[PDB]
Amino acid sequence: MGPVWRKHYITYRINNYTPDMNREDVDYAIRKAFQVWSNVTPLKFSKINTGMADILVVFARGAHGDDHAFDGKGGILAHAFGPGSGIGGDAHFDEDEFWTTHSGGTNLFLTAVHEIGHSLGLGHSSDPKAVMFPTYKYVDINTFRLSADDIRGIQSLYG
Ligand SMILES: CC(C)ON(CC(=O)NO)S(=O)(=O)c1ccc(-c2ccccc2)cc1
Ligand SMILES: [Ca+2]
Ligand SMILES: [Ca+2]
Ligand SMILES: [Ca+2]
Ligand SMILES: [Zn+2]
Ligand SMILES: [Zn+2]
Repeated sequence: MGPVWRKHYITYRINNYTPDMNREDVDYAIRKAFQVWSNVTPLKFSKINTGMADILVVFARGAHGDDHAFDGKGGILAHAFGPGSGIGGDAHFDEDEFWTTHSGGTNLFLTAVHEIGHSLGLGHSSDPKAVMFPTYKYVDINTFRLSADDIRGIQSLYG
């Protein structure tokens, strides 16, 4: 195994908000993305408005304080660090993308599900049906499901 959180109670905080979307829509996309993983694990996620949080959610562009600069519009969409202190767990979204609640631009909810998978310790899948397969493609949000591979992976880490 790579690194895993050593507690099942995990906190998150949204550092800043993309101007591409309404604030309320960012909050909702992120909450629902955490819920996807909560639904198949003993993990419980709790939002912090101010102070220390395990998973910091950040929107930033270009070089933004870690060794992994974003690349402007297109290409890399986002990245996340595996479980750990400090930057460990943190999920970064490239502001040079256009984040949306729908099929236009790049869907924030779906991308966050993939990134939070990384924040929890998952690597990439070779199952094209898995959210951890490293190709972004819009599927509608109401019918989105984790694949059996995603579930096998996350349950192998927690529970
Ligand atoms: C390795 C590389 C091809 O993938 N990316 C870097 C990465 O792994 N960050 O997590 S990505 O940013 O392009 C990328 C690609 C796909 C997705 C993705 C996959 C499924 C659903 C939503 C987004 C997110 C980022
Ligand atoms: Ca980019
Ligand atoms: Ca962190
Ligand atoms: Ca943007
Ligand atoms: Zn980063
Ligand atoms: Zn990835």
